[PDB]
Amino acid sequence: MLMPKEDRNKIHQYLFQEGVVVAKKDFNQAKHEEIDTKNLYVIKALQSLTSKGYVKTQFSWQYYYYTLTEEGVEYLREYLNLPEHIVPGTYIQERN
Amino acid sequence: KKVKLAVLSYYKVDAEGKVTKLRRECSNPTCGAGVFLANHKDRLYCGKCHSVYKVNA
Amino acid sequence: ALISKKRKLVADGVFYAELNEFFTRELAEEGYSGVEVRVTPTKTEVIIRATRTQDVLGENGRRINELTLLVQKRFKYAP
Amino acid sequence: AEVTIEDALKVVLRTALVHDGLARGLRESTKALTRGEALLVVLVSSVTEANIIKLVEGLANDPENKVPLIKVADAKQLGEWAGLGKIDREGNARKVVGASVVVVKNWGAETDELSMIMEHFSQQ
Amino acid sequence: ENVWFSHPRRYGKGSRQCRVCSSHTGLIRKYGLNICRQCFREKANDIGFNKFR
Amino acid sequence: QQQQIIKIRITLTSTKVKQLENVSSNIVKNAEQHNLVKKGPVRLPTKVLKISTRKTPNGEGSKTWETYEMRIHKRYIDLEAPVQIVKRITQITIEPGVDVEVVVASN
RNA sequence: GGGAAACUCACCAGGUCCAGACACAAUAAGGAUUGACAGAUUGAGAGCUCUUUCUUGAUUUUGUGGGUGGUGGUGCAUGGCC
Repeated sequence: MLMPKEDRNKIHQYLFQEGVVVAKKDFNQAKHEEIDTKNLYVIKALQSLTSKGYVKTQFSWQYYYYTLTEEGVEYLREYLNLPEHIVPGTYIQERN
Repeated sequence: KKVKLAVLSYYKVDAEGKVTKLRRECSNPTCGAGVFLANHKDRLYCGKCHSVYKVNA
Repeated sequence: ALISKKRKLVADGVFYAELNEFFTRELAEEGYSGVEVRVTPTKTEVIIRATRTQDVLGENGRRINELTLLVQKRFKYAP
Repeated sequence: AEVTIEDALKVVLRTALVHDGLARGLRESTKALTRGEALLVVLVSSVTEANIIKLVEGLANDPENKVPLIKVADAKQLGEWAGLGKIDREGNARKVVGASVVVVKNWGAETDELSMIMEHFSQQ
Repeated sequence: ENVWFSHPRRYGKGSRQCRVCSSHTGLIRKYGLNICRQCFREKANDIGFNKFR
Repeated sequence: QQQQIIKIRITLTSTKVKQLENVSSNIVKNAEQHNLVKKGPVRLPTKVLKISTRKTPNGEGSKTWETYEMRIHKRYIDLEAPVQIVKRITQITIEPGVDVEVVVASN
């Protein structure tokens, strides 16, 4: 999809930070929940990631559930240029 | 349909080393005088403000 | 809050049916056999009953943390 | 050898990409020069009719501030150094095009080779 | 940016849809469950709607 | 210093009658077993949510109708409990499928 | 579950948009490409299209393979329900 690099990095930053994105199947929403882009930019950037590995998608009642995979974790720690052992919530959480 | 261009070389650079900004710049606070204003028929018109700020000049 | 008991208990049922469908799609390979959900103060608990919990949990619970994250995003719980 | 022959430039440009400050292209970079954002300007030499050289050499060497340059050739090697890596077994094998002007903005980073070519131009 | 892609949908049949299958026709809007009749017929034992008499 | 009495109110609402009566019996014994005073569990009229739908997904066939229903039972117990014993009885008696709502200040 | 003004809507007379993933090949930072004020134009304050000349900056465009969508067909290919 044609989209600004600012917004594509917004999506990918949120996805590497969270490891997971839910997204209502609702184009023309103009504001995703928890990202400040369109809902369509979220849905289509996540689909463009699905076709190259890197993320998986379940549909389940009008709500795309996106889940970052390991190959994606490598790819978008490369893409966001963070150092190794930084991120997504592969968590060993303190209280849980 | 994107009529293409040759380049953007709309400066008059003289010899050594004086430059000049032909087609004076946008005064709006969201365009830090880097962009230019088009000159149609008196039509001074900003492209970065994609709609707004047409000037009478 | 400020929902009638009709709408509240119907929405609790719809939340259960939604969770059941989402886990029937997400955990079908591990033999997911049905959730139960217990509201407590400060916590709502979602007991997955699969048969193969060694593949529901993952490497030190990495998979079930995703599912907790998925459910808490989509139904908008606080983390 | 033992030293690096303008590969220090390659490294500061490769770091200049990734925090979004390598304004590459003629127009993107001359828009950077005509405001106070330019920090290090890199043109080339082998072009045709040289009004592009003439313009960028006039705008980067005003007698007001922010005055660096380097004149190294090979806009296509300036593209492989500037921003387009399509490696695929990175013995080059890529579809590289020329860049011919690259301007660094905020270089978001720190020490050595920045300071190396910074002193190397701004003190003779 | 397109201000020619929309039209008022504050009401009617096209304003709302089944939350299971996005169908417009034949909703159950009683108690706000907003499922169509055919998907309610499947989800009914899970929502807690049982057949007594 | 703690333990002041406040005239608390428990409302118990559910769709399974047995778990509701277990939690109501739980609270009434867990109040009387260390001596509160109670306006005991008042059975509200059980509300029946009925949804009437056709059996068929298409429109073919003789018109058969189907009345699903969800029963909802409520209770409420007025206690006079000290704030510690309030906290004790309010956290305890959790059950899968019973909803408890506790309010204060009977004005 | 069919009490349709728009939606529903699947039909008609017209105008937009791509929401054509991914991969290859091409073009190309001397700009691959996006958008637009006013006027003509159009039902329309859709820059749809044209004058023009700003903007944009590797996201996209062109060809191939391959996808996605379809209240399109066959209920005499089927599931599920009735």
